[PDB]
Amino acid sequence: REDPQLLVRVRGGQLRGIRLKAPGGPVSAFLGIPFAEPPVGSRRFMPPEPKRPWSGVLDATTFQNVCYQYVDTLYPGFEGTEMWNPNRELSEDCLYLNVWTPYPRPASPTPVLIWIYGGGFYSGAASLDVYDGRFLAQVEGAVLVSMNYRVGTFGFLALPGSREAPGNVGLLDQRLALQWVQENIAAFGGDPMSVTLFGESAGAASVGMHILSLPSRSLFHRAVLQSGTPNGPWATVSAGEARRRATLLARLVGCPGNDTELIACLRTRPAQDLVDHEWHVLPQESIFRFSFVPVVDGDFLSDTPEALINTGDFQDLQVLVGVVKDEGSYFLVYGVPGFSKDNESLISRAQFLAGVRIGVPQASDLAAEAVVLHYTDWLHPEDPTHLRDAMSAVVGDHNVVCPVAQLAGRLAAQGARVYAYIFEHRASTLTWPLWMGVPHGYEIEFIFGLPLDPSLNYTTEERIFAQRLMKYWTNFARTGDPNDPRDSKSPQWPPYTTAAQQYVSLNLKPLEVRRGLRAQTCAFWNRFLPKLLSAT
Amino acid sequence: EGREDPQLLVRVRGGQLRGIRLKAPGGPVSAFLGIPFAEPPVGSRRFMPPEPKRPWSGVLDATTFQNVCYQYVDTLYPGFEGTEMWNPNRELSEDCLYLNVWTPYPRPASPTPVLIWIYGGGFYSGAASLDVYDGRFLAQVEGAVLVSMNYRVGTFGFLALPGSREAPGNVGLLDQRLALQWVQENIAAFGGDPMSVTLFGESAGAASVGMHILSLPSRSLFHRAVLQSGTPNGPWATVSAGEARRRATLLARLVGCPPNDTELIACLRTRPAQDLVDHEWHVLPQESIFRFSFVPVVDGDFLSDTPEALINTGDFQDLQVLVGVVKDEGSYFLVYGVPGFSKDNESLISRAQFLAGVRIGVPQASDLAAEAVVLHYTDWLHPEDPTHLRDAMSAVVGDHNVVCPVAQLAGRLAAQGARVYAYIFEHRASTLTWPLWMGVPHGYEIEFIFGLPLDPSLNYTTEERIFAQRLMKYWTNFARTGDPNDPRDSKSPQWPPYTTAAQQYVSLNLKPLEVRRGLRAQTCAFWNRFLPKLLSAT
Ligand SMILES: *[C@@H]1O[C@H](CO[C@@H]2O[C@@H](C)[C@@H](O)[C@@H](O)[C@@H]2O)[C@@H](O[C@@H]2O[C@H](CO)[C@@H](O)[C@H](O)[C@H]2NC(C)=O)[C@H](O)[C@H]1NC(C)=O
Ligand SMILES: [N-]=[N+]=NCCNc1c2c(nc3ccccc13)CCCC2
Ligand SMILES: [N-]=[N+]=NCCNc1c2c(nc3ccccc13)CCCC2
Ligand SMILES: *[C@@H]1O[C@H](CO)[C@@H](O)[C@H](O)[C@H]1NC(C)=O
Ligand SMILES: *[C@@H]1O[C@H](CO)[C@@H](O)[C@H](O)[C@H]1NC(C)=O
Ligand SMILES: *[C@@H]1O[C@H](CO)[C@@H](O)[C@H](O)[C@H]1NC(C)=O
Ligand SMILES: [Cl-]
Repeated sequence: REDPQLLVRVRGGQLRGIRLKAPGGPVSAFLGIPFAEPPVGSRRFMPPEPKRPWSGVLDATTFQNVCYQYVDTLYPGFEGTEMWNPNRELSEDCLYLNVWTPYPRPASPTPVLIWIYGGGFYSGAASLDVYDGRFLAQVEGAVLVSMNYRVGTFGFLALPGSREAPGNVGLLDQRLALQWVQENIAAFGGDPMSVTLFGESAGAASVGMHILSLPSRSLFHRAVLQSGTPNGPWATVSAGEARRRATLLARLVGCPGNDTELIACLRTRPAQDLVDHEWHVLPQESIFRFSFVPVVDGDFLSDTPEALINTGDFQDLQVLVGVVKDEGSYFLVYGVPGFSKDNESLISRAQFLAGVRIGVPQASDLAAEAVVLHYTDWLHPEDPTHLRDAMSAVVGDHNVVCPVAQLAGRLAAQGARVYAYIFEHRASTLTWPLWMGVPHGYEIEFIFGLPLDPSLNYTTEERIFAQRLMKYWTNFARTGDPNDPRDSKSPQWPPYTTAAQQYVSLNLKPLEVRRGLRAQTCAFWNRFLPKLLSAT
Repeated sequence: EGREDPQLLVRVRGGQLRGIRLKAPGGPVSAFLGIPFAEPPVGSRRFMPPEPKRPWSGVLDATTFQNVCYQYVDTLYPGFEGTEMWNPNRELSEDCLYLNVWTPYPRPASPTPVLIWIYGGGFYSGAASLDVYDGRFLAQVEGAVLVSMNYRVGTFGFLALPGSREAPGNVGLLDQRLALQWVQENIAAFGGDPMSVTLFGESAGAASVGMHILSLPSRSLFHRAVLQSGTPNGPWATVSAGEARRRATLLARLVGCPPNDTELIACLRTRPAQDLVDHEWHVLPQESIFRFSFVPVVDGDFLSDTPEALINTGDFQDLQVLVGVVKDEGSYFLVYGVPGFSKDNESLISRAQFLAGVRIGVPQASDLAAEAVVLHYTDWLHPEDPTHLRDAMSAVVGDHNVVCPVAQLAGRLAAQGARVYAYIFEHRASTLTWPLWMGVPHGYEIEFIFGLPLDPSLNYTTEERIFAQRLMKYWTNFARTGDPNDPRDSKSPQWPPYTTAAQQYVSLNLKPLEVRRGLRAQTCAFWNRFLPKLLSAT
């Protein structure tokens, strides 16, 4: 006897989901729904094609394969790195999506939240424990969707102008999943007329690229960009740079000269051979730089995100944007000498100068000197704790905080309704050292509501805090406003404007309104540093 | 002699002098005013180094101030005390090389530490005869022997054709040096100790003090130094030989002296003094503020290298220095040449007026350097706020010309063995006639250090009188011991030495001493470390 709540018919055919247990009650989950033809063989590097219809009842009770990617080996056995590693088998046959809905299915159309994971466009999976949509579905009545999209060479290797490897195919995988939601989410009780995209890091940069790409704009109504932006120094490469990186990668794997022959030879290569050389194509020694990322193709991205955010009309848009307290701290242990998760990472002045060259790899000698002079505390210029913290701030400000301030400002000046935040709470369970503070991605578990599971050992304060964040995010998805039409005791979260520059602190204390998101420092990155590059 | 006050008759190397008994609030003082220390630098002697005054016959009357060195007079605000207190108060003349001595009455029984005052006025103005430089309070209250000299200013003191014999440059600094040599030889006759000489000066006077620290022949003439709101390093105190040559050549063309250095200088010597003064402001390379036409030149003689190079390589182990700044160094300079600024209104300016002001205030800045300044000083939370823009403009001028050259000097001196004490003076005189927005302008600490509030007729508050006494004590304890702290008063907060490690300085105001750290540390790293690199590369 089948559960009729677990039986759904979508355009491709019948699906069978699973009844999952959330702390407050059951939820319906439809996991591993195919949204595209497997992008394998001749389809490697090609745009996704819609999944052909299937016969019978497709089993949607388990997560599907993770898109082929590099697996972190930096610290084996360690939860801090391993919680981000694939938790299902790696395969190029990975274009599946997941749906969580209340149990029983909503009676009236419910706002939809679509999650786009991060992982520097080279990693990630919609199946990670921290992206579990059951708490939002059960507590807030949300319809949550998450898709896998191609990463690394598979999703972003490009030979711009070619038909066989046009670039941005991982973003086209995301778009195809958004199209799938428009066409099929009503069958799950979701409202296709109320779709909110939310993502973190490369997922937030992806959300921003859907805001900037006109064919995606009819597929969603609101957006959340957590610790990532389409503008900035890592999220995109020029066509010339993508071409150089693809050509070098092909040379490294013995390929093959026309694009057709090069791409055909790359298609014969085992997936692990491409992954084995993907990190060898970066132009300089660097951190917070990824080999295969979205390309300014003149197609998905008609111009650079910088040009599109300056000239765009965003009147019809509501956006929630923010950062964590220590955006850059993870990136330091990965490639800056003197940094380690196993010690306090107290560094010398020489190590700070060398770190700035790795952290700002495009910087000339004069630009790197300007960074060092701005971030040095001239009262304590040799203090190792100050230097360690300044190094973390350089990386986080350059890559995330100042591109976010730039984006928030441009969106607000061009008609968008913008809400901004800083997330400052460090999870009690965090296994990374205290010096790393709140690293990138450690807000996600709170927004998804993992502290609501009593077996995960978060504090009572953390459980109450997670409930407050779930409410801000779902109130934003429902209304374009994170404010509750009920709690007059907590201060209101004001929209971010170019005039007042208001943002809120998200921590265990009630919301606090602050003005100017690193205003002086971000004028250095956003206004001065470009001028120092343009004239040199 | 016979019927005169026997306490006022003194002999010096050049001959006999008769001084005057002056009244200070607490009692009498001896003053020997208008003592000639050089041959009048007139006629063929114009632009030439000073020659020592030849001996005179009879008793020279030293009872009144002598002539002020020929200079530009500010007539912008008729009757305004704010400008007029700095204007000449005696006849303008090229015959101006005289000095003044104040001592206790009767003269000290044992050798007393000497304080030598060098006035400021951008190397184009000033006089040792101004009321704010009155040595009688320090002589009476502290028992000090105070000396002040007139030195040539403008073209007369600083016009140079480097390499020429007739106009070698720095002759105004040589006038100061000749007065220091005069003190070494003659001050014992007044009860002064030639083995305990402290130089103190403000603004161009402080820059002059710094140049005596950096010029070896002056080093044997003093033991300690006070630099108030001025330094030898920085953007206004010196010019290169090439720049001095360009300015002198242009001035000569402007007065009808055309093209050989001998002929040019000989023609400049035939010109009336007022003709040179009338054209001296026309030779500046750009529209600017805090820039003076005729200043010390890096000649390879008085200054063997640039002050920047000499402060970086110098050994200052044997030296004790007191250095500091006022709260609003740049505010006066804005009313003089920045559009939108006035002493008669609040001077609330627009962003456009701030950018134009930065070009005038940092005249050497390229487009990129000027934008770095604007971006650093803008409050990005209120980028168009007129009060912040007005205050940022004042801070740009003050930091670039005084605060950051002072921090640079204090750091180099301390790292190279000197004992340094640093301060910020934050008290605005209750009597001040400049508007409140101008805060504490440059030079408005001088009247407190000289002890003018001790005179009940000047209308300072009781707190100001107590504050002046405290400052007079810091300055004279520094002159006596190389330490401004009183050893028999450990109850009062101590003034710690400035070091590269702790960067400690004190606030001088009506409240007891407060110790602060980092003299505008972040902002001065911008001016002292970044901006030179922005010039050196682009
Ligand atoms: C403050 O005054 C200045 C100077 O103006 C003069 O002095 C005034 C007190 C009054 O007597 C005026 O009639 C005088 O002209 C003003 O600065 C000028 O502003 C204009 C327009 O912005 C500009 O084109 C000029 O170059 C400026 N001139 C100078 C000498 O600065 C200023 O506008 C006044 N500010 C305020 C807030 O009223
Ligand atoms: N860039 N890349 N990062 C991959 C490393 N894995 C991590 C991810 C995130 N946060 C991390 C924090 C610490 C360590 C690894 C992390 C957030 C987005 C998902 C990927
Ligand atoms: N530079 N120059 N300034 C000449 C104008 N006179 C003034 C002086 C000083 N302070 C002033 C403050 C306000 C107005 C004129 C001033 C201190 C040094 C002596 C000269
Ligand atoms: C921290 O650990 C790394 C490990 O390679 C080491 O290089 C660094 O010197 C250590 N720092 C301290 C302060 O011990
Ligand atoms: C929670 O703590 C208990 C020990 O009290 C431990 O057995 C359990 O595994 C912890 N849970 C997690 C998710 O770490
Ligand atoms: C001092 O105050 C009196 C009024 O009590 C006034 O007439 C005089 O002009 C003032 N003098 C000074 C120097 O301010
Ligand atoms: Cl780069």
